[PDB]
Amino acid sequence: AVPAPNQQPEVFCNQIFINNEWHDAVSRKTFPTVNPSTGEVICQVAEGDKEDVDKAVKAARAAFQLGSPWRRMDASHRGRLLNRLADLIERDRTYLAALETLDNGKPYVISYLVDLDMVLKCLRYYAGWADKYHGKTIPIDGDFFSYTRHEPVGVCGQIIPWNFPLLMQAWKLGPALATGNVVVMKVAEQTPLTALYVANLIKEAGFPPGVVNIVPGFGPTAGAAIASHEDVDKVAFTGSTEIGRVIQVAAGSSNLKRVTLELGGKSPNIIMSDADMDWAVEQAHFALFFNQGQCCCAGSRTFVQEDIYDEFVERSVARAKSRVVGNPFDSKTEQGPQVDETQFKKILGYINTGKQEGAKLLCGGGIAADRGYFIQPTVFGDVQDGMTIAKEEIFGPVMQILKFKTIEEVVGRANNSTYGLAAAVFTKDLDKANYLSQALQAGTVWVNCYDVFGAQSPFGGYKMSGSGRELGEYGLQAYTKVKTVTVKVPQKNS
Amino acid sequence: AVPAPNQQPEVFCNQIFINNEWHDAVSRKTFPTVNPSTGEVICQVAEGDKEDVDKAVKAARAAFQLGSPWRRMDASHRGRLLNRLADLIERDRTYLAALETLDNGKPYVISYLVDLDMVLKCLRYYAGWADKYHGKTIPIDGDFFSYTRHEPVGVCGQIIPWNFPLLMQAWKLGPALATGNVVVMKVAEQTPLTALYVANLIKEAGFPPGVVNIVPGFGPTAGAAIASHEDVDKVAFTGSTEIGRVIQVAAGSSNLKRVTLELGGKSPNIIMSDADMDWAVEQAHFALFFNQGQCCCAGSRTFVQEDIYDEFVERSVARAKSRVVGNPFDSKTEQGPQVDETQFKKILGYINTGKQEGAKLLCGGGIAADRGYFIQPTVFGDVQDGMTIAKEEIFGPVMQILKFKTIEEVVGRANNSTYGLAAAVFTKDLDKANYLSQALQAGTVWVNCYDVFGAQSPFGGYKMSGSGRELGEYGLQAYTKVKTVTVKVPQKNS
Amino acid sequence: AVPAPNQQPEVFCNQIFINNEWHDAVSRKTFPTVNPSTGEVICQVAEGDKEDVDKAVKAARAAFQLGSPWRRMDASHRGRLLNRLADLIERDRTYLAALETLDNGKPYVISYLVDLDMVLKCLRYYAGWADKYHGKTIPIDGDFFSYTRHEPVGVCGQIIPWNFPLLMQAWKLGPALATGNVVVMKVAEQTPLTALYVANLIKEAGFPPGVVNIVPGFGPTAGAAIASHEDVDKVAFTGSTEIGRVIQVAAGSSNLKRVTLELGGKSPNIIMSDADMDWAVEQAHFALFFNQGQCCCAGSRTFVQEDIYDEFVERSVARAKSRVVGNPFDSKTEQGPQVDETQFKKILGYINTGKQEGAKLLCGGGIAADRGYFIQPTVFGDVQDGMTIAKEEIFGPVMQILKFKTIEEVVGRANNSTYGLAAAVFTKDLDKANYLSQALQAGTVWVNCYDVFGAQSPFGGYKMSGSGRELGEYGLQAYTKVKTVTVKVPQKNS
Amino acid sequence: AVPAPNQQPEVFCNQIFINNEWHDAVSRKTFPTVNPSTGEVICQVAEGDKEDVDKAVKAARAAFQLGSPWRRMDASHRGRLLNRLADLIERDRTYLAALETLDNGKPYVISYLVDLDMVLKCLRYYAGWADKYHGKTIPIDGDFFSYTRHEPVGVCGQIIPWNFPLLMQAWKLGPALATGNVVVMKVAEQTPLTALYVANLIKEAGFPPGVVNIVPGFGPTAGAAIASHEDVDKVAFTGSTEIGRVIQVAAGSSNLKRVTLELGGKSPNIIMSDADMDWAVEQAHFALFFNQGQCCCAGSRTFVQEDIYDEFVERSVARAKSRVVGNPFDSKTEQGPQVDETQFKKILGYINTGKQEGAKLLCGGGIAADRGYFIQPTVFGDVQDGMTIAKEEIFGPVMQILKFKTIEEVVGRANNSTYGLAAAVFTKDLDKANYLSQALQAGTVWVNCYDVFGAQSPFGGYKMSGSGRELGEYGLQAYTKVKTVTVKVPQKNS
Ligand SMILES: NC(=O)c1ccc[n+]([C@@H]2O[C@H](COP(=O)([O-])OP(=O)(O)OC[C@H]3O[C@@H](n4cnc5c(N)ncnc54)[C@H](O)[C@@H]3O)[C@@H](O)[C@H]2O)c1
Ligand SMILES: Nc1ncnc2c1ncn2[C@@H]1O[C@H](COP(=O)(O)OP(=O)(O)O)[C@@H](O)[C@H]1O
Ligand code: NA
Repeated sequence: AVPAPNQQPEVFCNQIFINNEWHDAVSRKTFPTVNPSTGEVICQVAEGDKEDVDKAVKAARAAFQLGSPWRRMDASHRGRLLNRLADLIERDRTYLAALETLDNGKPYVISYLVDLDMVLKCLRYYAGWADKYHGKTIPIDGDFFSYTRHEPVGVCGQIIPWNFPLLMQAWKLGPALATGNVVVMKVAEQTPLTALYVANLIKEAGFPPGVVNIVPGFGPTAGAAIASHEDVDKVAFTGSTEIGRVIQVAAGSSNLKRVTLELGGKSPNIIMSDADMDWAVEQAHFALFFNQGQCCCAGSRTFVQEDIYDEFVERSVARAKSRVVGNPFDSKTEQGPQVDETQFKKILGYINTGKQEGAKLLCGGGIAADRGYFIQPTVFGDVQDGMTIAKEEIFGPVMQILKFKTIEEVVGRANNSTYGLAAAVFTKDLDKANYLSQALQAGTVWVNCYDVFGAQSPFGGYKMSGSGRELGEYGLQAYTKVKTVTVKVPQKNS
Repeated sequence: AVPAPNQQPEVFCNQIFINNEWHDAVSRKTFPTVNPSTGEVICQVAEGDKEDVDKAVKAARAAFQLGSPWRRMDASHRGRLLNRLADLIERDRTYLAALETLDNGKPYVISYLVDLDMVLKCLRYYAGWADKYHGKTIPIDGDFFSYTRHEPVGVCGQIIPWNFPLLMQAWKLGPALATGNVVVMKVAEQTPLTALYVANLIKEAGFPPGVVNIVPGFGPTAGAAIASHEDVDKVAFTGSTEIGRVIQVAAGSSNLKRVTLELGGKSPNIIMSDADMDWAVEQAHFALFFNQGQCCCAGSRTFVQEDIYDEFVERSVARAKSRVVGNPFDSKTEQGPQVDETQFKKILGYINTGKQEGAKLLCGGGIAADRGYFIQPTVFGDVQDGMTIAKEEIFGPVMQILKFKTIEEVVGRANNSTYGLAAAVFTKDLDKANYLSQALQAGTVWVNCYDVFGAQSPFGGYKMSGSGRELGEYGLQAYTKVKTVTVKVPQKNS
Repeated sequence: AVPAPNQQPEVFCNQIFINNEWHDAVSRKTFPTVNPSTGEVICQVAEGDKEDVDKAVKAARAAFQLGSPWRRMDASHRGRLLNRLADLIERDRTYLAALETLDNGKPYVISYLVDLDMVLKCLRYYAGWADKYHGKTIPIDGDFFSYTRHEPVGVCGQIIPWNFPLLMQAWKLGPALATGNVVVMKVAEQTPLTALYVANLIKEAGFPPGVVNIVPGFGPTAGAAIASHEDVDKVAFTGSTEIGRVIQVAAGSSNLKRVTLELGGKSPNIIMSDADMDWAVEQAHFALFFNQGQCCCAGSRTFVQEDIYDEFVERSVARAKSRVVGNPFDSKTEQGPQVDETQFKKILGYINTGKQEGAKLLCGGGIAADRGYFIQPTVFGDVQDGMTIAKEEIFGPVMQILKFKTIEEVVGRANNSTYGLAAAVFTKDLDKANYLSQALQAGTVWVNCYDVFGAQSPFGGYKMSGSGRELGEYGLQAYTKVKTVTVKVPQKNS
Repeated sequence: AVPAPNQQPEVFCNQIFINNEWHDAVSRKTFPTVNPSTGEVICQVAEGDKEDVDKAVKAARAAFQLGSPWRRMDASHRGRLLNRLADLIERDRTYLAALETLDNGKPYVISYLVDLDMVLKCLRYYAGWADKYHGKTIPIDGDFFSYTRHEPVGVCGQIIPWNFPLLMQAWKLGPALATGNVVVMKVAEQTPLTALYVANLIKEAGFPPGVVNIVPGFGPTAGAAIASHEDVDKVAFTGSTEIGRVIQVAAGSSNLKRVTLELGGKSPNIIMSDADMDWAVEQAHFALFFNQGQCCCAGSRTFVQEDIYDEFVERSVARAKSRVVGNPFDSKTEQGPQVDETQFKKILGYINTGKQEGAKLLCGGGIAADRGYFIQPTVFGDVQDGMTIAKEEIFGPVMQILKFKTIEEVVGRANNSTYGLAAAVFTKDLDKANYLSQALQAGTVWVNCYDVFGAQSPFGGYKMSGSGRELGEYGLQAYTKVKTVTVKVPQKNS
């Protein structure tokens, strides 16, 4: 039930978005954005830098001034605008899905049925929160009346990755806007197109000038300018652990702005012996291969109980070999190309590193096409905890299958990691599922499923996977300041 | 680890408690309270009636007047008082436990380790809620500041049963006092002693006069006087569905006061084929026989899958035969006498009715001693849905074991009842437990356990088992009035 | 900014709505509905009775069966449906507003700008709550995992009055539907039209058959049939205190169903001497006269401090005399006719009762036109607390102005009432506002404003003004059952 | 009602506290702690460093291990322990108050009546939260059961200042312990005594070894070691903005641990023309001079409306001159000495800087005694926003009085600051109070009062005054990790 795509969608937006107007970079420079499926340049995009970020923050701050349309606006109206934006996105669903595929490389079918669906649900869910995040009236001691107001944080800098251009944008705009904040967004240089188009819809939706500003550009330039800005009240980052540290330090060095980090992981997918074989195999495959493996919480560590190891591995390899790689606009395509050349090589490097360390290559392991950044679905057997491919996030179609004996054993092994973004357990036993879900040190533990995100459920990590949460009511906390007002009263009564 | 009990505790309180003072009934009348273990009169107790309830309500209302000590007192101080009450009760724990056994009949060991333990945990749990039940500040449209205050409901009438005199008292006083209400409590004529002694501890703890008033007496007299009183703002009742209807009608006929009912049930205990046999049998036994079967949520309908039916029944019968019946003060005693003669006969009648309808009597079925109201642990096999013993709450040590085939089948049969207080499921399968816990129409669904009450978890029923909840944060809603204050402000900003 | 109305809107729906189908009464009877502005019959409408209510409940019950489309539907989707209904109402906004005026009598402008605007905001508000009313995971003692599910209460009987036909409908449908209940609604015989038209839109919106059933008819027949029905789980009533008692008794006499009552009031509007005179006079006028005085929380007791009494009264009288009474479809019209002849006489009766008691008639006091049920804006001065016009709810354009000296005095006088729905205070002083908003025993206290309802702020009364609340998060509590599931786990850890 | 103090309290604890044991620093070094009233050394205290912090973190990590006594302990029991700690502190109340005064210098009367009272209230408040911080069950789309668990963050490093030794300790221990975290606390070198004694009480209360570890020592050594430790999950700091930046950078450079900062401020105290003169003067005086001005939210910028400026200044100067300075153990002493020599000089420097810049010295301005660090209550009039004493936090008994004309003016001037911890308004006007409380950019806005802290009300700052909040339910968020468990179920139903 998917409409025919325009395999060559036209690009209308490729500049810097500030105050609902399109501007060229102050430097006039532009950078190209590549179609990962062909390696060809799609178009030129304004290259924002420090001076462009400065103009954006200034517009954002002005839109956030006391008495401004955005600040005076009824909370319920913010919800109306979010719902309107959702409607416009649904109107241009087919176009956006195609553009997403063109710039990112993910299958159009998935782009339409998954990405945009979730974008719509995210925006619609948050529209509903706009006028429901209450403060409190507190029964403090003495003759006083005390209450709290949940005010917006202010100017929020949002730096998003390229794996889910639209979804990441929505996960950030949703809570930020619902709570009345203003945004300065820096989209990934590899996939700036869709987000820039949405900025056009944000204008058509009626959001006041300066409430949302998007600055396309490079990380060390535009991104760092945001993180170090003296007038940015908060910076939300989603990407590598490496850059996540840079952000945190730039924040402490500047104005002590709030910082939430959504880093990657080496998510353990534990398959117990009593698990439904058919389901576990299909889900473990999805768990890793989803979105060309370019998933922050990809199940890149598939722990399988010894009794079912051989059979599991056999089925997984068969499924991996049957995974159709090709043109993302083709309906049969299950896996498209990787985002860019840099990731293309980085992943080939990890594949090589895997063979070198003793991991048993069961299938794939090389380039899947001469044109574009396509990689064959790769699976490694008999992986060990000490191996590089079992410690570092590959972010590609490379599966690692480890073997284990006891449930107490797998707990320690799955937990022995610097990451803790997600985890999964497949079993039919009640006690085992409860034991594991509690023992596993991950922000999200799936039972007999994987990658089940609800706009309603919080998503974040433990340890070096980041701090703070996104989605659900918890996503609102990070975009809110608590002000307490305590008033002296004549005589307090219960 | 249980101290030696005074098998003949002295009684210090046996009058009406109003304004922290002991009074005789206006009529001067007194009624006897019996020791169910010997059938002997323990002592005389003031027989409160309408004129006494009138005095109590008057006292309560005065203590609730704006500006009074109780109304002005800091919420955190109410918590202090509840904690103080808990301390006093722990001080006299050994005494109270013995007095409880003397008047109620339950084993002293259970009285000490279970009842009083839960009373202490309940009072201490609620003590902590006293200053944490917040109102809200609401983001209403327009230039207004809107907020809510959670105010006490007022004079609360509390009519409690005899199965757990102390615990029932605590379950009512806890949320009511934490929220700042005043109480006029009517304790069961069969077990007024412990509650009256606690009233003395309430005065010792420092609660202002009139905050808690206890009127011992009969139901149709004192109880009905409370339910129909024009100045009682709320009545919480716990007992038979029969009287529960009288209470609700009395409330609609008077001042439209709030009403919460905690009626009995015919709670289904579903044992799946893959359940841990040893655990299931022990828990199913506990599920019904606990407190001489005098438990509102007793598992009086033990549904067992056909594959394990015969084995289950065998073990259950063995366990029932081994259940020690005798002097409640004896450490070996597992089951004491029933509360009184009326219940004694009522149970014997149901046992008789069971034989006559075709239910297979597997053990017991008659009187267990010539002195006291002791009944043999009875078990009925091959029970059918249409039988009386499978529809009406016996409230005695009489177990009903039914057989079933499919999971879809047992859902419908377990749900086919006018009651819906509790239910339980024993299984090792994840999907089965979740399917059942969701499909079962009961206020509380236990999985692989039974009678697991936390002072922190809500407890109430569906359908004709009552309305409203007790325990947990939900218990507070029933004792709170929501007042909304909407103020016009110069200019609203987020 | 109001579109031209069709002063003679066509009626498309005038039958009983069950299972998304239009049916005639089983009896085949019909009753006429009158246009209060002309006294002429608009059309004939199906006259539902017990038999029709029975059919409605059965349909509702079927739509609520486990596994049904409405029960399985994603919570987010129920919100989608409510938003769709809101869009349909907005589409037909001009028509509905005209039809509301035709049947009820309130000015078209008000119907368009106020009633319909509020209905859209109400449904859109609740659409957002659909997937955000979370249950809890409770940290109970022992090795257990305890949580709560907020389930729909079931089949909800909703009986609504005629003062605000559409808004009352929305206030009931919103929370009920967002929480997944099914409804059997009984609309007022004086104003059944708009609600029946909305049932058509409910069908067009996609709501499953039986989710919403409307049975137009009389109270003693259809209404009583719902209140006494054995299969209705909850009954929500809004109307006279007289009938509210009937409903509560009918509920306790039947199945112990849940009951929430939204009864009237004799709301105090207190004007302190330091209030802004211009604003207080305009607001007090609106507080009472709004909607032909046919408002449950009308400020029918305007208490004015002695120092500004003469001046206030003078301005109030002038404003009352200048209030334009006439054809509700005329833009200049501020006051339309009263709903029907019965109310017309009832008010004439109170006006006379006022004169007889000694209250000073300052203006109006008689019929305002020979056609329709128009009454002159009436104002009584120097009213006393003992007078009947100061104790009973007139529900008409009859203002009562009382004089007072101190703030301690007015508190006692404003509180001395069987009603406690709302109250207001006009003052510039912080301490006075806080003192009174705390002291006043009313479910809603407005400071320097009146009739400020937010779809997000709770609305209900104290004492004999009812139990339970509507609007805001609190409105969801009444349409929800709390199920507690407590699971045994291997070993609990924090 | 204050017991007679031991002006020379014994010191029982002066070492490093790890695993409920007292240890000397690994280096064996010790630093002296001075009595600011006499300048004499009280005693020697173990000088902890990196190696000591290492040992503390290890013990804390061990106590936090899955299956440990602290991890398995009932949430309600954590509350019992906190309540037992409070009891022990109350038992030793007079001793602790004396010790607090000896080491810090604040008046014994204040230490006893204010500090210790608040410590008890804080611990008792949080004891109540131990088992009431619920997770949620979320209505996610699809056939899934999704819920959240609120888990402890882990090993929390807590670095506290010297202005409120005991209170700051309780403010940190309360929420951290209530939520089941383990602590490694670094107390200020100027005031380590009281906290160390409390550690002894923590052992006596029954807290498992390793749950609380206190390491006295210097900042750049022990403090930095905690902030940069690889195994510390969270660091909460309270002190200078200067060090607060060091902490945040140390965290981003290490393990991306969570960071909450409680920095100082230059809190504006606005006195409107209509304020109660007597009350405003007394509160403004309290606002600034309290605790020798060593208060993070000291009202160091007293803005006064021009119409009442002269009278206000006059009264304030009179009140400052009558403030009794002297031996803190004397009942008549209102002001004790400053914490240490460094602060003593820093303050004198600001005083001098004040005179140099043109501020009008109205009283004091010099040393108040030859012995001890006493400074005279100083007041500066006609202060200007540009002046150093109007921008930098003095932290001493030095008041700045500024003049203003309009309410719109004062908001901008009050907001024009790097800080935003607190603020206050004195007015009798409702609209003014609401306008200001909303407009002021501060974490806490007081109306007609100052320094009103409730264990129940959140406390934190805006901008460079820090991030995160303390006290109230909000204090728990910082010490909790949210884990989401999403389980696949057979068929989801509402
Ligand atoms: N606002 C407050 O709550 C508050 C309280 C006390 C002091 N202060 C500020 O502190 C100023 C001067 O006193 P101070 O310098 O001793 O306070 P500070 O902020 O430096 O001291 C607070 C805590 O930080 C620790 N610390 C110091 N340097 C550290 C470092 N490099 N890394 C990690 N931890 C370190 C200290 O040992 C102490 O335990 C005061 O004038 C005021 O500005 C503020
Ligand atoms: N008619 C009544 N009106 C009010 N309360 C009653 C009435 N009858 C009994 N009660 C009270 O209800 C509580 C529980 O008793 P009930 O449910 O009637 O069990 P029983 O009467 O079989 O002992 C006791 O306080 C009892 O006195
Ligand atoms: Na200061």
